[PDB]
Amino acid sequence: FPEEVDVFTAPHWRMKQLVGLYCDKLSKTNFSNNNDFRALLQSLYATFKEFKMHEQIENEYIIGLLQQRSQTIYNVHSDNKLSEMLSLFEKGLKNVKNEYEQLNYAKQLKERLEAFTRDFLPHMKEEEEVFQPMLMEYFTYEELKDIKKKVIAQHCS
Ligand SMILES: [Fe+3]
Ligand SMILES: [Fe+3]
Repeated sequence: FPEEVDVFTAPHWRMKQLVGLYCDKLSKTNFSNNNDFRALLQSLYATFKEFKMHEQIENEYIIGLLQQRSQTIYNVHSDNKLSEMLSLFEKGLKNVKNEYEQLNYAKQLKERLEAFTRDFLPHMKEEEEVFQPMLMEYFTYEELKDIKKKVIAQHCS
């Protein structure tokens, strides 16, 4: 699809970049070290807040408009359980007070992150492969242009 009407690719390039960055940070992190431990969680909190902002932009600028056009039932824009990821990081930041707890938390963190990435990648792909075509259907080219302009502006603060 022409870039000027593609509402998912550019934002997703950033989202995928972020995924790579936290996977690298995660694998390099020494969960036995308190400072290393809190820095990763801080980074993760920021990263997933950006994810949360990304999903919100889509809900407010794309999904809502699209749904008020067709009304003829769903795909829904899935949650990805971002609030639950953010809640996890918070517990690690407020509740973990020693190395035993850091290492027990780590196993759960890795589990949950892997599962998240496992839900996030198909999620983005579905937007690109299913929602985008739908947009071309229910909106004119210029209407879609206008939507993308707002979407990209929101991602560029
Ligand atoms: Fe999304
Ligand atoms: Fe997306």
